[PDB]
Amino acid sequence: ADLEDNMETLNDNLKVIEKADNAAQVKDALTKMRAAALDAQKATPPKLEDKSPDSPEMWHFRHGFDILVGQIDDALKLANEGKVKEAQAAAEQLKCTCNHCHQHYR
Amino acid sequence: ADLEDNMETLNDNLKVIEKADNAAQVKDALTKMRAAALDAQKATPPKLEDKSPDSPEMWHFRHGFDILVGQIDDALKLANEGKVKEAQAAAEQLKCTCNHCHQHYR
Ligand code: HEC
Ligand code: HEC
Ligand SMILES: [Zn+2]
Ligand SMILES: [Zn+2]
Ligand SMILES: [Zn+2]
Ligand SMILES: [Zn+2]
Ligand SMILES: [Zn+2]
Repeated sequence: ADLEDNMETLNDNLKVIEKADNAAQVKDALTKMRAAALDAQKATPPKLEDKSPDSPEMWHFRHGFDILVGQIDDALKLANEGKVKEAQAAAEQLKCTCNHCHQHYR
Repeated sequence: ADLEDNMETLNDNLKVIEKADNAAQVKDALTKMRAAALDAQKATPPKLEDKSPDSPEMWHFRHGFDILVGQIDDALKLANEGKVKEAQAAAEQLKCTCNHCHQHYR
């Protein structure tokens, strides 16, 4: 999967969570988001001209996905506890993480 | 001013912008936010145990304020053009920057 595919996986599954009815649907979507975040963490932002892995902005790019994965894991803990409404609310807190990286690299 | 004061300056002036009527009110509030962001950039997050300036998470902390200042400057460009509704909307885009740093360090 490429960056576009991983982002649409994140995008579609965030919606699945919002519309979900049980913990299993939420857990399934969060698990898919988690893998897509770690896969996208291997890419580079197309508009960053310096793609060097050790550059500060590439550190920051990968770091943003570690933060996102941490928040996904927080939501998964709630989903695995059966707390559906709570997990859905935690998934909503992802969105500023998405929007922050987008503003900063797009 | 300390970190609490700078954050409440950011907090109060974001509200002033939302309720403003002309470019001058928006510009005045954004200018105050800008100075408070650069002042807060000198502090450290109270819950970060490693306060070393050269550590990655202290780099990230200061970097978040540079991003915020950049967005404030984008909003100021619109305010200085007289585009009040546009400037107010740009100020709204700050909020995920605020919430991102809060989630990550509080
Ligand atoms: C959090 C849950 C999300 C969600 C829902 C999305 N992202 Fe990202 N994203 C990043 C970059 C560099 C791009 C540009 C990619 C490119 O130019 O091809 C994107 C793009 C998107 C899209 C748009 C896809 C398109 O049709 O153009 C969407 C829908 C999307 N993302 C969803 C980088 C990042 C991150 C780096 C740290 C993080 C985190 C996210 N995105 C988070 C999310
Ligand atoms: C963007 C416009 C904002 C706004 C409106 C606020 N912040 Fe921050 N903030 C940061 C840290 C580390 C703290 C904890 C401070 C502490 O423990 O004393 C805060 C706290 C706040 C508050 C709460 C004040 C209180 O009564 O406890 C408020 C209202 C607030 N902030 C507003 C760190 C950062 C950032 C670092 C990169 C950025 C950016 C912001 N905050 C952005 C904003
Ligand atoms: Zn797409
Ligand atoms: Zn960066
Ligand atoms: Zn960051
Ligand atoms: Zn306060
Ligand atoms: Zn960090």
